[PDB]
Order: sequence, then C-alpha cells, then structure tokens
Amino acid sequence: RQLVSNGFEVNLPDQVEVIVRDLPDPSKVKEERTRLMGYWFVHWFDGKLFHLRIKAGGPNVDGEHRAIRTAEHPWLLRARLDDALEEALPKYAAVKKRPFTFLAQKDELIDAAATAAGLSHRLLNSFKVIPRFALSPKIYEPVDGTTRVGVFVTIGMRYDIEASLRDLLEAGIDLRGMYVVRRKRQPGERGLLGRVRAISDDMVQLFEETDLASVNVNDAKLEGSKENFTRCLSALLGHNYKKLLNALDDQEAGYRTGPRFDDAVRRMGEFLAKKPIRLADNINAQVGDRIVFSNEGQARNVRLAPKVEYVFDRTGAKSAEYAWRGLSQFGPFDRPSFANRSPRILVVYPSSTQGKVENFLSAFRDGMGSNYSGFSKGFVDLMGLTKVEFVMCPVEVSSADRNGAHTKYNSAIEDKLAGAGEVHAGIVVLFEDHARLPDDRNPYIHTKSLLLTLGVPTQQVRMPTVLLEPKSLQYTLQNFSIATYAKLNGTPWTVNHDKAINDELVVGMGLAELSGSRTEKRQRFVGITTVFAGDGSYLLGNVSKECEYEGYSDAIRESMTGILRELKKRNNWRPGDTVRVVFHAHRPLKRVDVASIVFECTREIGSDQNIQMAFVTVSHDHPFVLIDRSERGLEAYKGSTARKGVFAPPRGAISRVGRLTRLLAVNSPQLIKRANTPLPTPLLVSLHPDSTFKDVDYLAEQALKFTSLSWRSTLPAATPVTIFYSERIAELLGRLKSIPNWSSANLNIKLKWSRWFL
RNA sequence: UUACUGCACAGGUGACGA
DNA sequence: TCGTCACCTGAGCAGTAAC
Ligand SMILES: [Mg+2]
Ligand SMILES: [Mg+2]
Repeated sequence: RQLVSNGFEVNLPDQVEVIVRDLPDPSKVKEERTRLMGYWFVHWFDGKLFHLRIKAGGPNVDGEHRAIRTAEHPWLLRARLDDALEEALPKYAAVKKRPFTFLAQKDELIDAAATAAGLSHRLLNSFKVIPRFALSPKIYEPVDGTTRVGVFVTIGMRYDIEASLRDLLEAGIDLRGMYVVRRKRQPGERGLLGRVRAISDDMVQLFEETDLASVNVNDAKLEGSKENFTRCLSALLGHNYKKLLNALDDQEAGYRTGPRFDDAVRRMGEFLAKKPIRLADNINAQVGDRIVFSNEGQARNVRLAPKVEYVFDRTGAKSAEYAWRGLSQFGPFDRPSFANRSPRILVVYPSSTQGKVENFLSAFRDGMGSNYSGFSKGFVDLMGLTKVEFVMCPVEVSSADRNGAHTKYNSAIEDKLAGAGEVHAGIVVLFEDHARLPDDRNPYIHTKSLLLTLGVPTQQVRMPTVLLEPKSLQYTLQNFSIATYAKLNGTPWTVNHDKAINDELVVGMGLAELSGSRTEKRQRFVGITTVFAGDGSYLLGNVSKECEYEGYSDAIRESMTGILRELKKRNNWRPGDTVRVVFHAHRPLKRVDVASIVFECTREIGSDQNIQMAFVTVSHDHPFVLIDRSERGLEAYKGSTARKGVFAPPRGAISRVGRLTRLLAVNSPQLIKRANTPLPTPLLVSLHPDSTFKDVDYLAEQALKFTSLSWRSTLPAATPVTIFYSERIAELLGRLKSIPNWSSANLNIKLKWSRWFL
C-alpha cells in the first residue's frame, strides 16, 4: 500500500535566528536585497522584512532579533532553499529561478537520435533538445498538523534552434511566416518578435510584429516550437524526418518513462545528498529519504477510489466499467423516454465530396458491419432510434476558395432550409484548408452560428476524418455518435453516485482566451456548467448562455442560487436536510467571492436546511509525480516485449499532500497509448481554505468520476466536465460574439436540452 | 473542426499579502 | 504601485482509440 513521489525530504534545523523590521512598503525590498547581497538572505512577508545572515561581516542591519522555528514557519527556509539549491549545483547555470531550473551538461538528444536513425545533415548540430531539470522546494504535511519541506524533481526537454537564420535560408528553408524570438531577452523583455516577412541586408522584415517591424538577423532566432522543428527538419531531411522524430521520442523515453524517471530522480537525490547543503556558513540542510505516500504508522496518505461505473438506467442494474461496452450492451441511459426517434439531419458538404460523404453517412447511420466490431450496428440501432432522415445540402465550393467559402455554405443552408421544413440537427463537412481560416471567413464558425441561431445543433467534421481508414473510422464514429445523440438532447450515460445527502450540486467555470493572432491581446470569456446528484447518478443540468469575463463571480452566484431554488422545489427538502454545493475551476476563487457566494446560497436555501460548500481547483501543471513501483505495465500492443504504463499508478489513486490538497491519478496503464509515453503527471486537487465542506478525498473522487462524464468521447476527459464543457462553451460563445447575424436567442429555447457545445 | 494523449514553445496570468 | 508563490491557455505537432 505505497506510492512513491519525485520528492526528497529536506532535513532542516529546528530553528534559525533572524533579524526583523517593519517594512509596510515593499517597493523598498529590491534595493535592500541588493545592498545586503552576499551577507544576508532577505524575505518580505506580512508587511515585515526578515533577514537571515549567510556570511560574517557587514553591512549592519537594525531590527528585532527573533527565532523562527521551522516547524511553525517553514516558508522562510523553503524560500532560502530556492537559492541554496542553486548554490549547491555551482557547475549548472540557472536557466530559471524559483524553481531552480537547469540543463544537462553533456546530454543532447538530436545528435543521439540522428545517429540512432542513421540520419545526418550539416545543420543538425544547431537543433538542440537538452534535458531540463527543475528542483522545487515544496511544503507538505505527512500527517495533519506537521509540515515538512521536500525538494521535488521534475524533468522536461528544452527545444532550441540555435542556427543562424542566414544559414537556414541558405540551406533552402522557406522562413516566410515562421515565428522568430529574441536570442537575448533583456530584463523583463518580450521574447516574441513576430513572423518572418523576408530578409533584406543583415535584417529580418517582420509582419504580425510585437514591437518594431524589423530586427537584425543576428539578434533573432526561430522560436523553439514543434512547428519550427518539423518545418526545418522536413526541409532538411524529409520525409525521412519522421524517423528522426520517432528516434527523438525514443531518446526522451530514456528520461521520462516511469522506471527511467524514477532513476533520474534517484540519481538527482544521490547527488544532492552527497554533502550537507549550505543554508548559511554555520547552518546546513540534508536531503533525506524519498517521500512516499502510504498508510504506514500514523500516516493515512493513500487511497484507491473505486472504479467509476458508467450507468445506463435509473435502476443502477445496467452498468459497465467502460462507456462503449455499456452503450453497446444497454443502449443509452434515456432510451425509454427519448422523444425524437426519427431525427431529420441536414448534411452540408462541398458538392465534390458527395461520394465520400455518402459512404461516411451510411457507415454512421447503418454501421460498418460485423467486420468492424467497434462500430457494427450504426447510430440508429446503437441509440434505439427508428430511423434517421438525411437532408442533403451540397455546396458549390472548392478547397482553394479562401475568401468566400463561408458565404457559400450559409447561402446554401438558407436556401435549403426555406423549403425543407424542420431539421433537428446538422452535419457540416469542411475542407481541411478551411478549418482554421480567420473567423471572418471561417465556415466552421459561420455555419455553427447560423444553425445555432436557428436552433439546430451541429456536429462538424473535416474531410481527413471523413476519409479515415476503417480501423480508425470505427472509434471516430463511436465519438461522433455519442456527441450527436447528446446534441439531439440525448443522455448517453451517467456515472454512479452513492446517495449520501439530501441534494448535491456541482458548478464549474471555464475560461477561453481569444484573439485573431499572437500580436493581438487575448480577450477572456467564460462558461458555466452544472451537474446535479440524482438517485444512483450524476445528471447534467443547464449551461450558461452569457460568456462575460467581467462579472463572472456574479454569474456563478446567479447560477448557483437559481438552481438551488429549482432543486428545493423539485425535491421538496425537509427541515434538517443537508445540501452540498461544490465549485470546480482551474484557478482558485478570491476569498471575497467565496464569501459572497456562500452568503447568497445560504440565504437562498434558508434556515430550515444545512449547507456545506466546497471550492475546488484542479491543476494540471504542478511539480508532483506519483510512481507505483509494483506496476509492471502492459503490452504496448499485444504481444510485444515493450511495455507501456510501467510504474503508472492506477486510475483513482488519491494521495494526500497536505490538509487541502490531494493528488489524483487519472491515466492508468490501460489508458496510456504508447510504450514511449512518459509517466503521467497526476491532477492536483486543492480545496479553498474558506470551504465549509472539507473532505478533499471525496472531492478528488468526485472530480475523477466527472472525467468519465464527457460525451465528446468514449474515452475519459482530462478534466471534470464541469470545467471542460465550460471551456468549450466559453470558446464557442466568445467566437460567436463577433460573427454577424449570430443571436443566442435559441440557446435557452430550442437548444435548452441540446449538448450543442460538445 | 470525431476525439484522446500532452509535448513543445509562446503569451503571460492568477491568488494571497502589506 | 510592490513582494511572493504559483501555474493556466493557445498554436501546431504527432501517435493512438480502456476487454
Ligand atoms: Mg465537438
Ligand atoms: Mg506540459
């Protein structure tokens, strides 16, 4: 019963002696840190400046001489550890600080992968993939009431294209439209310069420039994106260049797969544990045992949530460990009541794809047959419908048309619908060359707009998807079918819920950030999604129609109180019943907004019931990882010597980091794709400290179940649907806000029960 | 824009303080 | 205005679909 972390205990002194002085204006801190540099470690906290002597000798420092006990106030030494870790690795230059981040000294994976693939080119040496390590001192709590500091080791890869732009152009690479960044970024200076128009003298001409429209070939480099790597390498090598990428992926697997990551962390620890770490010239620390999550002793730090159940009726009796297995066997959760058993579906597609579209449609509606067990039955039989009528809407448009495609799609739709009575959904087929045009000429968003205005949800699809090989096509049709049925107001499946309290509501908010280009300030938009407890089941409620970032706290409030009102009427709560409201987002709410939300929900539900509220953040990007040494992994594909998921904790593993924080494992070996896939990073689930409901284990389990609620796919989602759906909504509504002739009027009328955002 | 995985780079940004 | 600790979202890339 044990999970291992990527962290080491740091054994610190009980206490440390310090000088303090009030400094209520923190503008002074920077100049004072400079003045006392080398003799003093300095730290501002709660309107006071704390000074720790590191070397003997001046300057002089005036203040109170107090002792800071590490058990009570671990922040002081946690902070000094940021610098001390750097000073403990003097041969490695910091590429970043706090956390100390640095590069492997010898290791360089493109050279290694080139050799491995037997590939060569004169400029390869100037494309660099270097392992990047970071050491993060973090406060954790083995047991409640006791804090410790750990040093957590993370590994990524620095991708950089050192090559001069002249050398790249002279080697035959078309730099037109590639992004370029500064070779040297001055203090607090913007890296991104813009896009390459052309090169004249010693000078790059930029468009979509961030500052000046020009820069010297020598001050600029290609940005280290995957786009610029593939663009350069395909030109210099292709289409062998894939093989270089696959060998590069093998090289990285040497650092990031479970056993290899565990080893790199061990080796890092061994190194740091070699000597004491100098906190000051008379004060030392020591890197100790690897931090573990277990229930040995007084610690209760790891549990395994039960497997999520996909449920397909109200009786609980029809359930399955996996969405598709369940859907196939049972059909959808709502088939007994599903009102519209003969849907009419508008199919909008370029006239020249007619044949390819008809085949796709036949496979969709009528299934692919018993040779493709992944999608045999087809939509009609899969969902328990009587039939699907297609209303074909060819459009006279070519893939080469970049400027009028959206006009052509929309005229065709309007013309076809005027004669064709009521359609219940649409399928819109798009050319790959049109998919990501700017929104003023983008047929996805324009047809989405027109049809949602008219109250018709759409499921769009790009031609490469339409043309997929049968083995791939079956999984596509599973997901396309699930979203389509939900777009028609269907509920494909629910997830199991153990009836605890008299009612439970979960609301989530999600963010989208929109601009036409990288030069243009991104504008924020929001979405709000609601999920209610049912009997044995979690049910999706209503979704926001306004996407307003300013005032989002009011919107969360408004949503919660409105819904609490409806739940009380529906369920007729009895005096003494308890109601639980949970909020989910990828960022924490302000204390003042938690206060306002609690205040209002409390008032709305009244004195007859008890309220419990939790405010949860879900984090994907933090310094923790969990390692399960007993997990042997699975066949990457049967029955190969190579394994995938080696050392990956099981899905639903929940580890305790601190009173407010749990780590949740989501991607088990079964869900991992490839032998080369790194050891997964778990979700960090964090409870807002003003929450009145405190069981973060239950909340972590709840977040996990809500990952299995996504009707965008058969496979589970990366974040609970409360947040995920809200993000999809935020992006769609925010984009639509700029599309002429868009009206949200039908979103709460014809589309009220449509999952139109999937 | 069937999706999942989430890499890489960029933009920066949030919360808490006083 | 600031210090401090922390990490979220968009673009484009590439491989795979929980028995
Ligand atoms: Mg979709
Ligand atoms: Mg990442």
